[PDB]
Amino acid sequence: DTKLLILALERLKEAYSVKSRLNQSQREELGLIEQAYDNPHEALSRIKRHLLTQRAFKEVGIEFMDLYSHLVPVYDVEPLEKITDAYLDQYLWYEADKRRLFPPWIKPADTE
Amino acid sequence: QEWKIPPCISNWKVHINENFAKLAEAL
Amino acid sequence: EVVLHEDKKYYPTAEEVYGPEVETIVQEEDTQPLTEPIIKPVK
Amino acid sequence: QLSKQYSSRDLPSHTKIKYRQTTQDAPEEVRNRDFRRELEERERAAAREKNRDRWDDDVVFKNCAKGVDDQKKDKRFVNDTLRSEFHKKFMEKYIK
Amino acid sequence: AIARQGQSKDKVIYSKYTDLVPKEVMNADDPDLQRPDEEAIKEITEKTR
Amino acid sequence: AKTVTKQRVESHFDLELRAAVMHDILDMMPEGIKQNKARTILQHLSEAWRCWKANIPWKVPGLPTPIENMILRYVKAKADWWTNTAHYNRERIRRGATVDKTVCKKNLGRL
Amino acid sequence: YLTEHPDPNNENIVGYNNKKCWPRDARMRLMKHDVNLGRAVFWDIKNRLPRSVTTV
Amino acid sequence: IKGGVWRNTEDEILKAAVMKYGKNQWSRIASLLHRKSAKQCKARWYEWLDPSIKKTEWSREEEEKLLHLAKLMPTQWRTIAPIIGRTAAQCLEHYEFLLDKAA
Amino acid sequence: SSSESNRDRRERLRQLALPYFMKNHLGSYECKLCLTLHNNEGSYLAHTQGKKHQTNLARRAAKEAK
Amino acid sequence: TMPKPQWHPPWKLYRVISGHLGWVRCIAVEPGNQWFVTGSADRTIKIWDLASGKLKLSLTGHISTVRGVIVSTRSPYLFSCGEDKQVKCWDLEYNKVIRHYHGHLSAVYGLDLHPTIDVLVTCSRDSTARIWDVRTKASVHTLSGHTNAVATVRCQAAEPQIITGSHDTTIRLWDLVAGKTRVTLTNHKKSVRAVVLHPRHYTFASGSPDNIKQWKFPDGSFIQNLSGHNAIINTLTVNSDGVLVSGADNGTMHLWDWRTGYNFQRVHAAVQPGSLDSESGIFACAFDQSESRLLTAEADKTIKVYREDDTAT
Amino acid sequence: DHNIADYMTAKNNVVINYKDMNHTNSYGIIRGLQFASFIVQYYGLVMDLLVLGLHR
Ligand SMILES: [Zn+2]
Repeated sequence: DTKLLILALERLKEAYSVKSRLNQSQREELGLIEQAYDNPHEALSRIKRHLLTQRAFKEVGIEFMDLYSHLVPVYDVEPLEKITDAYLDQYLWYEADKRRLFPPWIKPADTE
Repeated sequence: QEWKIPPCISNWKVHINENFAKLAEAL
Repeated sequence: EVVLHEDKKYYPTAEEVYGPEVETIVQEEDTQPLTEPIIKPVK
Repeated sequence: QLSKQYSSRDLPSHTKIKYRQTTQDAPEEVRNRDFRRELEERERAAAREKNRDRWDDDVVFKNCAKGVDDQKKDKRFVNDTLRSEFHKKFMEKYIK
Repeated sequence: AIARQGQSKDKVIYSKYTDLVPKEVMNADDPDLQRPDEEAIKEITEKTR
Repeated sequence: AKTVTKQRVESHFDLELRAAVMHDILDMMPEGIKQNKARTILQHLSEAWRCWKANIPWKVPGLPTPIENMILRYVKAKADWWTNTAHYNRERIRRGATVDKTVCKKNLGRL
Repeated sequence: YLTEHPDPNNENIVGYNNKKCWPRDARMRLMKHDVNLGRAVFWDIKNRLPRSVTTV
Repeated sequence: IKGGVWRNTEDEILKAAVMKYGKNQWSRIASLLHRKSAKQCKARWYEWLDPSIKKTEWSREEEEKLLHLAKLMPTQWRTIAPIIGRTAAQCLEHYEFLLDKAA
Repeated sequence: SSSESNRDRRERLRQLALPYFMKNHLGSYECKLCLTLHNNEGSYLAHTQGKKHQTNLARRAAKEAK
Repeated sequence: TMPKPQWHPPWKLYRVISGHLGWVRCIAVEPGNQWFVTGSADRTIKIWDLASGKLKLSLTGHISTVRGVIVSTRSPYLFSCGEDKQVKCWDLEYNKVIRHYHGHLSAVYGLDLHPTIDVLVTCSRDSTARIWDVRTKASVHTLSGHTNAVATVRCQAAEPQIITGSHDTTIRLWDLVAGKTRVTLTNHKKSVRAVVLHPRHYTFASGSPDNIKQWKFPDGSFIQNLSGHNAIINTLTVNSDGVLVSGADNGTMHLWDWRTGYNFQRVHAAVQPGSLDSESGIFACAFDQSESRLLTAEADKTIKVYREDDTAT
Repeated sequence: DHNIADYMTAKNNVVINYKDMNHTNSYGIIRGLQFASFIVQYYGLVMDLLVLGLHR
């Protein structure tokens, strides 16, 4: 579990790595992720609690990155649900690879 | 009276189909 | 019956609303591409 | 009290007036013409032109693409900016 | 005479009720309504020009 | 004799839209005899236009139907102008002709 | 394919896409057997995907 | 760090602020409160404090409708909540209450 | 200093929404019915916006009407 | 009536042409029935084959809505004017603008050509109208006068050369060479949006939301009052056959006997396939040279062509 | 586990906000979710099973 949570948290930290003064919400995100390093078991239990219960989340921001040809959707979530979802993802992919869920023909693959 | 105009005080300045039932119960 | 949002008609056929007697044609683009003269000069 | 100020735009240009010529369609011709006959015959010609012009033993699904002949959605013109087919195409193209 | 006061006698100004009230018909045509003529137009046009 | 220009065009179009509606309807709607809701009808205009920008259906509980069909008409016109402008600008940027700092962000917001 | 979609005028070659980046000798030739084999393929694939699910 | 429990003082001041400034300006309302952000103020308005929200017991019809719909569209609370006229969190709590008291 | 603006703004907001609330010879806010003292008028107002403050006005209402 | 007067055949809708993206505000027809032109909010001017109804040519160059369009008779020009402020002269020999007439302070609502002199007359929101020397691009005269926006202006050869009306509800008749008013008519209660001069009679008509008045020439004696159809009416147009057409903002169109005010037909026309019911009504309309076709410009972004019904009686 | 499923799904049902605009997404999947990838690839596996057919 610690392995997974660590990976996901690093991933989240990687978007802000250049780190200008950012903003308020982003500040909340860095402080909360930073919190997750100090007391991991807390974060893991809170996460599993969400996954067992909450069916209603908060509103996601949306904005368009401009490639000058086709626009790219961009979504913004509150940090709590981002850490929760992130761990959910590292875990899902891990179990998935262990159990050989995806046959080889699907190739945005880690190997190559 | 007819040409009373509601003041435009500014704020700046749902139904469902039953096919969902058939589908969901089917699954 | 069911219609995907891919189609889903809104508004009747163009022709239907006006009726049969009138001819309804949608000109888009154009013809006689511009280098042509409306009013052609004498020679 | 007229000012000695000038401007670039104002200066002479196209001082001659192009009068219409006889084959361009001088008013003389127009007065004499029977338009109605001309308009009818042209119309008829146009109409005529138009006339001239015209295993897998295993699968989930039997053919979906049976009678699906495109439909006249691009023949309909719609006077509504958000439901014009042009707008749909634009919206389709530029958002992801 | 109030209204004219500023202007010269020559320049017209409607004021009486009679002016307002309708006048009827005039037939299919009468010399009364017609476009000055060719020749009046030529004179006017030339002087104007 | 100031000449329409890029800086002034959006302001120009809305100026002469406010005038278009004003002359038309106050010469069209009337019999208020005193002043009929000119400030107010125009505030209904801007209100409706914001609502269509937010994609919020806009229904005023009381209102004369000629006033409502009015606003819906002109608002749809301005919507057609704004939208067509948006398409055109995305075509220009796509081809990479225009380099401007503002039209990119604006055009983005539109799409 | 020709059973459900006939082409008596051989119009299957009108809207077929080739890759024009390549030189002519490298670009794909246009022939009835070949083109129609192509559209028959693409059509066969498409009919295995219900339109409401996804499409091509 | 900003997150925390909602206070009667913060909640009443939120009432007054929303009354004065209007619904669409959140940054202005978050400016007055301490230890709360604009997102939190908005979602706190529309989730709970909003007077249009219905706080009371569920009638029999609302329970029939809620159960039927929840069996129709599993796990979708933001779709169902407007149909029954209740808050998503509220109808959630009531649903887990119906399965909780049902056995 | 930004903190100073909030104090000013939260007094005026509790003045608008405001007949019982006052300010003593000191700066504190007080409810003259309930004789309670409030740290901030808004904080005080909530007590002023509370259901207990409500009652004690009604009780004094009756107690006078008798 | 005189005696259940002048039987005219009804008209039917013949053809509908799409292909503007904005409201079509203006239709004009070329001197030889070859091509008819349209101005639009789209900012284009399009030229259409009268016969087939196919689009010949799209011009671009106005910055804002084109409001008014005239095709000169004696010279191969378009004139157009817009909400932009700009009045342009296009040489149809090259399909480009050769001159531009500068000087109104606001949108120009309307314009017209003197039939023999070579002078252009324009109306603007700024309450003036101008007489422009086509050849030198020069404000010959400025017609001060009305208190609101001038809407429709017509030009004639004989006496009162310039006939104009405005949103201030009063018509002034302008003596061209003086650039002063000879006659003020004040008999409409609401804005005068349209006027029209009768081909042969030496009379003229004006339309307001309330009703439509005919006038004697000169000096505008009152003559008749056609009452019937009440809308904000944007178009009045007349055939040599004495057929007067009234357009309107609510979509309605009525045909009138010029002589009597007998309103023989009422046409209410379907809005376009998409569209909305409210975007109905005809901004303007015109008659080909043969008097055999009536063309209308509509807010549903179409052009409709009406044809006189041959079975009729 | 059914819980994980109900979480993942229930997440795709939320409110999209941009300035003025708010709406509910009851149908399309949200790409920007952290775990959206796994949904995409799995669903894609399903449609693959359609295209290739189970035997092949
Ligand atoms: Zn108290």
